[PDB]
Amino acid sequence: NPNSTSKPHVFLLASPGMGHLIPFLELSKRLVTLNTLQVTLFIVSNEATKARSHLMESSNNFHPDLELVDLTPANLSELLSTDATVFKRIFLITQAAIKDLESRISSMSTPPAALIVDVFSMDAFPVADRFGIKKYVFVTLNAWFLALTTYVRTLDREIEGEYVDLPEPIAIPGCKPLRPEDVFDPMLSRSSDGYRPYLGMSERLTKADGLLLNTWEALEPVSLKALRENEKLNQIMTPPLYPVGPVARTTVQEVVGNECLDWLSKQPTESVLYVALGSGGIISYKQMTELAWGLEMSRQRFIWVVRLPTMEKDGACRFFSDVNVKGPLEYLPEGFLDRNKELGMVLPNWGPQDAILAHPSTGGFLSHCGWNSSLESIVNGVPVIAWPLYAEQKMNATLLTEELGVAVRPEVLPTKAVVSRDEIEKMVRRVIESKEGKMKRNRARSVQSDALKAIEKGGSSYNTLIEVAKEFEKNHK
Ligand SMILES: O=c1ccn([C@@H]2O[C@H](COP(=O)(O)OP(=O)(O)O)[C@@H](O)[C@H]2O)c(=O)[nH]1
Repeated sequence: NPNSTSKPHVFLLASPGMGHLIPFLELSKRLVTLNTLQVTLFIVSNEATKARSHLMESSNNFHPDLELVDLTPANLSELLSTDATVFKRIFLITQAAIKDLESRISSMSTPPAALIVDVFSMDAFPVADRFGIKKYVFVTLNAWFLALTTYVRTLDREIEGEYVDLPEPIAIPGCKPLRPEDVFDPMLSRSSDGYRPYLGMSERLTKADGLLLNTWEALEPVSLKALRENEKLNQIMTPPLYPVGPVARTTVQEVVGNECLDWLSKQPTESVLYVALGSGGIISYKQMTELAWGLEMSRQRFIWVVRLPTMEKDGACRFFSDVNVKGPLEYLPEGFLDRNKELGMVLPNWGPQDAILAHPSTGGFLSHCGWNSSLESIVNGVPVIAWPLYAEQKMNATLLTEELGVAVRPEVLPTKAVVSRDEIEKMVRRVIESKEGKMKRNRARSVQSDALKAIEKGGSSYNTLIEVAKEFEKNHK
């Protein structure tokens, strides 16, 4: 109908990584379901995978007014080959897409009403500025991370020497102090190639017209209050703050024909441990051997997502790929798959995590505590074995364990020492079979209740998302 009113158009931009794409897909669907917004999500990826194709295909059929556009640049072998951390390469790949984004915006009769980018994608800000587009960052991390990020440029001036050498916890104004061993990966060495980019991220976030945050009032009342009211922090991070979390898959729709899920439905309630170290997590061959034996020795049911072990060229994580279909199985102990066929299912590379964590037969989650995975454990009330590896996962693991009370963790960080099969067996038993595990599942359940309330009608995050969506609507005004 050419005489019908057109909805205002919101653009989103997600950088490489399942942990950026998945929450951006969920936010995009939440926005479009308000029935007042045209939504286009531009996706930048590191490579083609079956997992990404299925995610994209599902989403591009969700709603008429929701569109997905693949902006992955066509000549990535050079950028992926850069001798740099995955963290830094995410920036480099995203930068290689900005010109194409600007091309898309220029061809439009009317510019988008808003642009929402992730923390790796703020090189799109000049594009927004040229077209008069309000720019928002969807910070897909938690408030504690946002506080640290707000204040890290001050920390850079005030602390001499390495953060990891400091004697006591790092004060963050108004907030829980940060243990030196828990600092965000780029802070682990001030000579790392991600440390300066992180300082730049800190500065550029202050230039946003608004910040959407994947947390909720009931989860992080102290950190949100510090961000909002502590002069040391609200003097720096001036943009308006919108907690809209949990932005996470909270409806899983029935799957026909999935071998994993069909098997899971045959297991007893709360009996299966899901084991998956995100999309990017990798472990050494030696650690993989201990984990395999730990799971076998526990005699608990499990679903274990495995990848190729760490190689010489690997850093702290690995760009997600699914072309090594069978290779990861080659690094299990001889006969493992057949020896554990009654209780254990091993999946190379990718599993249906949303459906598994929502399944009533799942009893626990051995997680690397990436923030999306953490949220998926919370929205489903699943207790956690915390196994942080990279990014801000050590902070997340501490949040889950010390503040929420929903997690068990090894004595020593897995990045500092191999976790033995004996400790693993003990952790798995504690979470799945023991009375302590029932207590942490009940705690998780309690946390879940307030998380779901936040995004249901009338919840704090639901209303905050409405408020944000009205700013986009007024931008059109
Ligand atoms: O086998 C897997 C591994 C990961 N995921 C999903 O990929 C995302 C990983 O994001 P996260 O923030 O936990 O960590 P990342 O791997 O990006 O560091 C989550 O939404 C996972 O549910 C999945 O579906 N299947």
